[PDB]
Amino acid sequence: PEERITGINDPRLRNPSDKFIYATVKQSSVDIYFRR
Amino acid sequence: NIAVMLGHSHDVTERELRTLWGPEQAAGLPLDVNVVALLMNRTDPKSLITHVCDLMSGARIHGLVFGDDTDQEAVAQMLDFISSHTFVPILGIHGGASMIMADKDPTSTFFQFGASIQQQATVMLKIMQDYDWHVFSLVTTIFPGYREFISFVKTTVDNSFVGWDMQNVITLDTSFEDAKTQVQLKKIHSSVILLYCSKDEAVLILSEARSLGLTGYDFFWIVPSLVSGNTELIPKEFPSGLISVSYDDWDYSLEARVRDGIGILTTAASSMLEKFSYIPEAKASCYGQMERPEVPMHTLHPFMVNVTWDGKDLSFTEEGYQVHPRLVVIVLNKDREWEKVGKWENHTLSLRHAVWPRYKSFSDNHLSIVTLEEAPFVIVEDIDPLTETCVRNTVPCRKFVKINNSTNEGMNVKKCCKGFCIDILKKLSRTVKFTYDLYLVTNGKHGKKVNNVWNGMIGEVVYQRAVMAVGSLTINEERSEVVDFSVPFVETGISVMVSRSNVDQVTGLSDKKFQRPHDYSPPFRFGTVPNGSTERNIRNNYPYMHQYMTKFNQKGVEDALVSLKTGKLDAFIYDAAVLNYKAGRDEGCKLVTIGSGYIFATTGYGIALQKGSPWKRQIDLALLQFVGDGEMEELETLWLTGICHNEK
Repeated sequence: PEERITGINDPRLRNPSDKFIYATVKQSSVDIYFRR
Repeated sequence: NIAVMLGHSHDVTERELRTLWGPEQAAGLPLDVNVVALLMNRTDPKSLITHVCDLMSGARIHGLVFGDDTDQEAVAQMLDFISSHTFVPILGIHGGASMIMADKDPTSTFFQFGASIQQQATVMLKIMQDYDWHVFSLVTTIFPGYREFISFVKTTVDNSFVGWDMQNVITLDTSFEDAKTQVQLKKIHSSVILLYCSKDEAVLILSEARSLGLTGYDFFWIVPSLVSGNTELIPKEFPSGLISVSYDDWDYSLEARVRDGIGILTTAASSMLEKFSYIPEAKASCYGQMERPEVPMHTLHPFMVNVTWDGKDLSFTEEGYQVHPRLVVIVLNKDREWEKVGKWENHTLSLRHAVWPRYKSFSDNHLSIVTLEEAPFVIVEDIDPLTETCVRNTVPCRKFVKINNSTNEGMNVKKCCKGFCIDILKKLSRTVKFTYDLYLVTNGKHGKKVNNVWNGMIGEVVYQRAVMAVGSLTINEERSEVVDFSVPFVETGISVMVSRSNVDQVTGLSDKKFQRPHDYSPPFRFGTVPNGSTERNIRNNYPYMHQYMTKFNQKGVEDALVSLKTGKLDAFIYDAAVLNYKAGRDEGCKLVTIGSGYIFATTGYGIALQKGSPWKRQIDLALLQFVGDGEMEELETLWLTGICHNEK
């Protein structure tokens, strides 16, 4: 019953969704890679 | 008070007409003041000193708004000295009192309203980055201010994130005969050249450089003022097309400059009376000086720095910098004149040329690709005001700005444009090295043979308006004959989609409910939007069901999907690729397609080209090579890959 995303490139996760939204927390130390 | 001195060396448009109105206007700052004027002749230090001293006999609480017409540099300095040891604020307007001098003594009061060299460099960097050239050299010579020029340029380059390429700094200072000049000239290889010299030095440098060949058809010179004079006195050896910036004199006349000066003086007096309630005089004596020390009574220094006029604001700061100068950018004309493109009014340039005219220097693969947005093949996105650019990868395709009413004749506004074909175009550009002039077409749709005229895309190809029309084109027999197409790169056809979310059985058009337009019982659908491949193929092959559902075409594809969901009829004969992408990337993958992609006729897509264009064979070679090197699979997996494609 568990179909959690395996890897960020998962099409459910890679393509935008609307059930749950990704959280980066304070936009630092991750935002740099995301803009990269 | 306030006296103005002139004398009409060239422009005799003065006499008593200049001494008209002024402070009266609608200004609410009246006192014992007049608009006294004076005329003069060519200036010499003895004559100038005597005249200003004589005017000091009556200009007790007054000032001077002197202007000149010659090019003698020392005029500004002498004016500065007089202003220093007289305590009478003054301004400079035309010509001689218009070149800004670097430093002024603190015990002085005058502010010419020219423009700082640093302002010129900033505007020039702005225009250069606006055209996205970045890489440039800084050849110069020895002349005062060159060092601060270079340092300011470097610091401004480094203090931003747009990534200028700094290289090839040349500062030749050893005459123009040795090998150092030759090697320095030979070393540079960029297309953007920035020079800085003094009149004849610049012309000699350009005369030397033309013999090397750096003056071809793809080079620029952005010389800062320097060789501009005050008229169209360009030297004959200046080839053409020299980019420059200078102070404005055609959008600003002296008749308005004098008015602005009068208003500034009156407003300063009003501020002083509102803050000190008393304005003294300094009409003791011009001669016989060195009889009194400093007296800070009603210094104009704090009463001018933040002064506007009639809404318009031109407040100065520290030196003669006016914060908001009316700088104008000009180019050399074919007939050896100066053009007028763009005006530095706000922080935005507001240029007039969408593309560069490619001026003839002395006495080739960029083309115009035309496409419009449709499907997950070309996507239109608005430009981003924040960090103004087209995101990171989207390319600036400029749409013809569309409006309503009679003002629909809009300009060519930029937009950020991507899709499933832009990546193919850019990789083809990488492998072929061809530029682009992509702009949105808004005249119709993909195109069809209606009334013996093609509208949109292919029509341009048949009307000498688009050599290439890449996009979401569909290969057909009539289109390929008139438009030079290409080998298919994707598979496309006709597929039937049904919203049966509330086993395939019959796949295709071999059934009693589809082939026969009549009988059956429930109202079915044959929705096919006009100006497309589906309707043309249906009417060419089986022109029987089209008449039954002629008045059934949906407006677009989003409203088509809405009508498919909103149950009135569950049927759509559309493209196999678009329908497959929609089914794969649907909300829950509810609606599906009948059959396992049994396309009616798998014809695929094609790439447009001009009739007899010299690139078709190379285009086919590149397409087949990229078919070979396992990369279009990556492109499909990145863009058109679904979420339920693996799901059963």
